[PDB]
Amino acid sequence: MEKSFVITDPRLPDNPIIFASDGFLELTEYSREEILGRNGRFLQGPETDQATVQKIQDAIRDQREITVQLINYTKSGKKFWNLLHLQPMRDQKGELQYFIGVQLDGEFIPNPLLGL
Ligand SMILES: Cc1cc2nc3c(=O)[nH]c(=O)nc-3n(C[C@H](O)[C@H](O)[C@H](O)COP(=O)(O)O)c2cc1C
Ligand SMILES: [Cl-]
Ligand SMILES: [Co+2]
Ligand SMILES: [Mg+2]
Repeated sequence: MEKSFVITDPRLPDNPIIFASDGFLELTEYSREEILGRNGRFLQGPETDQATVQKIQDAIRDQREITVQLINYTKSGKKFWNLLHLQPMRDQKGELQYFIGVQLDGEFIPNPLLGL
């Protein structure tokens, strides 16, 4: 598929998605009109490890890059493992301007090892 990614605007409330790539539409099954303006957490669901979600929340707070592997769900409810790479984007003034999150679909690290 084409690269899956979204770009959020942390200068707006709760880091809304302001751009979603064609690859993200394909991976997630959502239309661009269903995605724009919401927070990336909408892909989570019952099996998502809340401890991983907290690591993401702390990375966003600290404006630090992180990679995690977590369960996400397509529009039709299909589970997928998401190796999610989040990167803060700063402008030439040193100010946070975006986050970008790149999704790679696959159980890259086996779940028995992820669990620790
Ligand atoms: C650019 C960007 C992309 C994100 N993409 C995803 C994603 O693909 N899947 C997901 O589960 N969370 C994704 N998130 C994480 C959530 O948006 C959120 O930061 C996380 O769930 C932690 O915050 P919370 O505890 O308030 O939900 C993304 C966040 C950012 C900033
Ligand atoms: Cl966020
Ligand atoms: Co591809
Ligand atoms: Mg939550």
